[PDB]
Amino acid sequence: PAQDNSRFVIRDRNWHPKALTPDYKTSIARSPRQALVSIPQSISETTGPNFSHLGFGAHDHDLLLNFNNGGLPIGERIIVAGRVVDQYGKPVPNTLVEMWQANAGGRHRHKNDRYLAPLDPNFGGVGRCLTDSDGYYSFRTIKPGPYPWRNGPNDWRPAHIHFGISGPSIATKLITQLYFEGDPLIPMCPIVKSIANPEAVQQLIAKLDMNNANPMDCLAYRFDIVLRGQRKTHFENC
Amino acid sequence: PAQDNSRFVIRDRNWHPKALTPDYKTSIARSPRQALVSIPQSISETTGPNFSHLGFGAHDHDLLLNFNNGGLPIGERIIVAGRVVDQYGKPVPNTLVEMWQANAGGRHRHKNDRYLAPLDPNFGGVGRCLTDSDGYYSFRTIKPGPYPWRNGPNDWRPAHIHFGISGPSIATKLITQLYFEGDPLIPMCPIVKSIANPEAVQQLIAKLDMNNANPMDCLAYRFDIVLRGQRKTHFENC
Amino acid sequence: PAQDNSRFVIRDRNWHPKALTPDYKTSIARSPRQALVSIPQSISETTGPNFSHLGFGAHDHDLLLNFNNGGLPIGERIIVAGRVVDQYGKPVPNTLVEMWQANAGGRHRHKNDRYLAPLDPNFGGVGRCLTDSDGYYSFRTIKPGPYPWRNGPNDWRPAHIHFGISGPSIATKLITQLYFEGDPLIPMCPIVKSIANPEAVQQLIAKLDMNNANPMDCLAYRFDIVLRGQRKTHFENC
Amino acid sequence: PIELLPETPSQTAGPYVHIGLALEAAGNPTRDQEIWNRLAKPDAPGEHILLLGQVYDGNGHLVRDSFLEVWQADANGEYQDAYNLENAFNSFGRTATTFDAGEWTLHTVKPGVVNNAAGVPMAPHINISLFARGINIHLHTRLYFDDEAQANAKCPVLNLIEQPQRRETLIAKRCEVDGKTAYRFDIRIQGEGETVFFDF
Amino acid sequence: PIELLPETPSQTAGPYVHIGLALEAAGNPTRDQEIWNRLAKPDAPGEHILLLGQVYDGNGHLVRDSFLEVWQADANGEYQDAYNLENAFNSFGRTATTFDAGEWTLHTVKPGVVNNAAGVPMAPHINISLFARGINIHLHTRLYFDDEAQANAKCPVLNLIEQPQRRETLIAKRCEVDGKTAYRFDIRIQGEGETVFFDF
Amino acid sequence: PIELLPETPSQTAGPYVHIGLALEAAGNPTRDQEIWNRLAKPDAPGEHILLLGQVYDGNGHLVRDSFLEVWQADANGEYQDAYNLENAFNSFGRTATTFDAGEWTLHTVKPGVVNNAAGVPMAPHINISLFARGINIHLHTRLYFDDEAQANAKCPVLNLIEQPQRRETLIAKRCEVDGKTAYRFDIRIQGEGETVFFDF
Amino acid sequence: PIELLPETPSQTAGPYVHIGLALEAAGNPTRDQEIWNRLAKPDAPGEHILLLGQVYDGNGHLVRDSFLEVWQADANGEYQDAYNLENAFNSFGRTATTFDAGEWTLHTVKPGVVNNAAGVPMAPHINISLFARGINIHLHTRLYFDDEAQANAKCPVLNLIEQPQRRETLIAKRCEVDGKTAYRFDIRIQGEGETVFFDF
Ligand SMILES: [Fe+3]
Ligand SMILES: [Fe+3]
Ligand SMILES: [Fe+3]
Ligand SMILES: [Fe+3]
Repeated sequence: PAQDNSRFVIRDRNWHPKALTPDYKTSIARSPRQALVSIPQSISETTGPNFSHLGFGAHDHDLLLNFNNGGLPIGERIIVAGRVVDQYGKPVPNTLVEMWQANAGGRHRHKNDRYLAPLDPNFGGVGRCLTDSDGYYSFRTIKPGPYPWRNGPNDWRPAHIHFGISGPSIATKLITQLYFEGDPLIPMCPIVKSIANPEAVQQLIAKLDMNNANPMDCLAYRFDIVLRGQRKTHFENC
Repeated sequence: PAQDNSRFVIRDRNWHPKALTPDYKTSIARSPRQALVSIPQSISETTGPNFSHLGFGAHDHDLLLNFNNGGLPIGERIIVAGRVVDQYGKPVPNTLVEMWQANAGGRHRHKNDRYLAPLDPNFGGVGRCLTDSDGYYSFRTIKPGPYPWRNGPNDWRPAHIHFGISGPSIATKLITQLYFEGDPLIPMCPIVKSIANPEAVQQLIAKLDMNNANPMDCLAYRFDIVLRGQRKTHFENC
Repeated sequence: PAQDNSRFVIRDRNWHPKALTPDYKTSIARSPRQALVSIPQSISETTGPNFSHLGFGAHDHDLLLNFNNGGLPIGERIIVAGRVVDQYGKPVPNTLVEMWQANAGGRHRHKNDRYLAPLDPNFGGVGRCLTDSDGYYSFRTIKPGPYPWRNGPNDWRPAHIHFGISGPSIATKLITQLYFEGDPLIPMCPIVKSIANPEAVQQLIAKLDMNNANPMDCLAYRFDIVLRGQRKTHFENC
Repeated sequence: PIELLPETPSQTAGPYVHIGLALEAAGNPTRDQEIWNRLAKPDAPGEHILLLGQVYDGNGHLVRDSFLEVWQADANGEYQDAYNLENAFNSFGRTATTFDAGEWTLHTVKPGVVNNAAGVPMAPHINISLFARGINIHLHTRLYFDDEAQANAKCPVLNLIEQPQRRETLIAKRCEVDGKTAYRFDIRIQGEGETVFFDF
Repeated sequence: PIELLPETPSQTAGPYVHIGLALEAAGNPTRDQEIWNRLAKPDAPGEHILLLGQVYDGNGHLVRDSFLEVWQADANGEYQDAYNLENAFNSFGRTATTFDAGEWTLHTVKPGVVNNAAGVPMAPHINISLFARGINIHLHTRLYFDDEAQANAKCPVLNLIEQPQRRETLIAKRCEVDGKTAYRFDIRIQGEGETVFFDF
Repeated sequence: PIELLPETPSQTAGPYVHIGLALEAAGNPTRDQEIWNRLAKPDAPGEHILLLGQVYDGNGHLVRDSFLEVWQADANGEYQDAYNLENAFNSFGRTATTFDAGEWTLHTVKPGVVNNAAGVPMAPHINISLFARGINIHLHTRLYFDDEAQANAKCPVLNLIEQPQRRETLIAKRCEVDGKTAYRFDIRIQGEGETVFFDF
Repeated sequence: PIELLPETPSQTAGPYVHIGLALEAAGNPTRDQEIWNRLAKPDAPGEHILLLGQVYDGNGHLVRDSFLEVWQADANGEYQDAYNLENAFNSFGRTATTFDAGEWTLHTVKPGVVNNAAGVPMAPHINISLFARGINIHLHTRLYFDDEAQANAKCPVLNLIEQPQRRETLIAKRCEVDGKTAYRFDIRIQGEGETVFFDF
């Protein structure tokens, strides 16, 4: 069983996007109008599952091969890798990292995607992996294409991949999106603009990583995710 | 038959790339060591074919359909359009514009391309079109992927499409390459760096054009090409 | 036997000196006119000698004493020390560092040095050492003086000491020269000026390190060396 | 003041969350091992319950693309953190509501009691995180049980909510689905009867 | 001084130039109408010739990925600028050298004579533009004929080249291929015997 | 993009490279232990050979202040990394051309076969790095054997070179010197016949 | 990206919108020619109808200083663009709610069917633009008919609205006023029952 020996740095809700960001339409009816109630951290919040024993398949992190129907996906081969650390800079080992995305052309393999771009018969779109002892993770995939959506009349999502990260506790779990360095769609996307401070937008742009690329094969991008800092409890109930 | 009534502005060979740019390897054995001899312009240089009567097929400018093998190419649907003008800003009507490129993943449909990324069964890679009365041209295609090549050890070409443009005379014909706005591969490519002045590099970056995009369908980029200015002859042989 | 588990970051041939640098006269006939052929890294390029069992004398890093004809060399007694890391900032333990330099006068103990500054009978000019578990190396020596050379009619090399560093492979082996903080000859030498970016030059300048000096005995300089980055192989032949 | 590295910012989970987190549900083939809605296997200790709810938006309409993560103590009141598809009890699970399923369901045992940091017991509760399109950062809530009125009346977390009618929104209603004991927890995101959401 | 808009910069045509300009040659299916190497059809007026050459680099090796565009007057010395695949003569054509073909060939008639801007006649010449990988901006040259020595000796363009041995490089050599009259124009890009290149 | 710390820039070894690195060839006393030109003690496995060559500059003059380091597999295709002066065989060694010795030599064994990163065998080669005054960053080459013609035609490395003639410059011609099997391998730095140099 | 000149920004029409645009309803003398609420002269083709409605604010109070412009196809599904006061039918017209007339009206004909950009028929609708004090940029809506239930279920436009209840706010309820066929279409700007407004 898990022990309450930890506390997590309180979230900066001005750094993160707000609930109501009206330019992102769906958020109008999907956000609480009352205030969040603040609660002290107990063992219900500071513990969270550990996924070390989860049975991972050999290509779980390898989107070029995990779906495969006698073939290779079409599109830019890329490795996306990085490191998971907390706010104090400590690595976060054996953490679950999940990701999903569209194909090269912007189509998602899901019933609700009605978009004209076709499905790629050799591409699924999901991956998972556990971070190593040093907090490193990595996947290989194809760079997604941008896509249109019904928000405003000619709104287009920039290329991105979605990410989920568990971390040490349920207080640390996060879902986010990586974007790619230099995409002129970035500054225009209302979901991206839901983040008020531009330095926070920056933290989501995965940067081109030539030192990690495989010469004559695939490019690489680096994306480092930082989770709430974890500290030991001190002076509590005196 | 064509008449000698025109002169063309002399080329700025410092604006254009030089012949010998050693970081681009092949250029070492492919460039003249003697100087270009300078010749006055005669009718041999100031006339050039007109392609108005060339028999264009219906999808010649439409790379989403011109190859087609019961299908749609995979990758970012884009319209690339622009205008052809001379250095004085005059439009260049009924000009031949040709282009070619790789597929979404960086593979060229040509025997010499040994690259691991696969061929897309619904994609060819060539297009042509004649500019309208106002100098406008346009095509529709998929955004090419970047690709590796044997120059240096981990050199990658940025996404581009090649362009040829005839113009009014053989003195105006040009072959160039369009790159896409914000591609972090641009500043690193030795072929791009063969152009010494950064303002000349800029003239090759096709910019994201949201006003020209088809909502819920395809994005657009704009690329305007400027050919040598054409003037009427004045005070010649007195 | 050695195993091919590593890959080395590609060198930047725009940061290092070019092979042809005309002011450095001797490079004109000693440089390839053809382009370097890139090859993929294999076990032949990724392994290298390990000098852990070579048997160093007790005084091989000590130039004040390793030549000794019952006397101390004349000149500024200095300790030169530093650390060898890779481009990821990882120390490089147990590597061989070798160095050679002239005497306090600019004379080298070699038959071709016909310079009028005399030999110092207690000074040889060579050392070698192995870095430690943490990447540290160290020497005791006398500050070399500048000497003239037959390049331009009044050229003088700044004081320098030569270093050869093996690293983990032959892909990392490197020969460089360390220069001394504020020597006004540095910006004037064609051999230094063969390095085009001045920041790259800045990395060759050893800094006076008072924290490491021995009071009443000898000054110290600090020189750290950065060897090509080493990473594990990932996603190779899938 | 002292600044740490800032936290990567949250982004909505979007309409396609199921493709990476609820595979069956996006109507896609699964992997050998998935994190899903059965927290307890039939031979696990405690009282077996079935939970279900529906998710509402501000206009009183169903939210059919939501995805929920839950965290709970077992029956003797301990957090089983080592996830394993062989264990009889996992404290963690995941469920979703789909265009097909307007409703989520979770097969678990009623949790035991745990103390807060100060040593005071809390009433039985499931911790819940909610994600969906239009939600930029996920929401935190607690599901409590209606037949645990005495423990609920003294819980030091429920008491942090100022207004009493607001504490009610957190209380799942005992009911019966296929004659098997169940609790209904409906979530109202916004509006009249908005569910309380937390921050910690 | 007065500045006009600057000219889009040139970029190499690259190794894959054939995919967009010499379709057959990239070994790809063609379109109904292509700009190729037959400038004259068998019933066109003038003397029919066949030209061919090879392209060399600085090391004496063949350039097998080159692409050439040519422009020439017909037999009565007029530039037919209206391109049409039905005309008996087009003044423009295009040819390439391939890994298969180390050599380019062009089926045309010997051109007539044209005057320069000053009224002085030029010797018969084909105008040539060359493109290939490693060439950043294309090269300009003129192909002259060796059996037109008198006209060549007075051409006001050949005379602009200072050194006489350099004028030679521009002179195609009369020969016979399949017993049909031919001229050989080899191009040396760099080195010993470098072909003269122009700027205008 | 992602930027790493820069590598320390290279500098020429200079004319006095010998004093730090070929103590004998500078005519200075040696130390107990030196890295030199004897890779193979005479009782090591494999076929014993003697290598020699000359190094020319672009004017065809001898470079007599040059320094060479070598790396090669033993006779079984294994790279022996632990350098030790007591092993029968070491995979590293150093050699030099002097004002006296215009020629360099090395005593070793023909290397057996190694595979490349894709598992494809390369032909027997010795890796060579060449440093001298006038060379700002050392030059990498490979020495291959003329009696290995077949393995040489299939080599993934020798086949990365476009031009067949340029492959010939990495090929050492077999000879004999005092009844002992020898290969001559001359290096031309620049010019007619330039040896091929590599980047990796 | 590519940047165009900006559109001039919108501003509220304000309380006195009537004086520039509903001269009669401001109680000011008119001009010979006014754009008004009679689209159909009584002898035009199609089914003649009377439209009316009220406009509420978010507090449920009547908006009595409001101005409406309309655009609709004739009875054959054709948009008549040349405005002329002599045509039997015009596709444009204007109407207003006053301190006196809390209600607006329009005399016209039920519009026939038009296709959308993909060739798919939309159900009969009238496009409405609503301006008043307190509205910074006018609001676009569409008026559809309750007796056209089938065409309404297949409309590509009414089907772009996610929630079925919200489609009902664009539906005008058929009634009769003095023996003449009438539809009531009320607009709720804000709040309970808010009419749907569009962007295009
Ligand atoms: Fe998405
Ligand atoms: Fe290309
Ligand atoms: Fe020196
Ligand atoms: Fe006003």
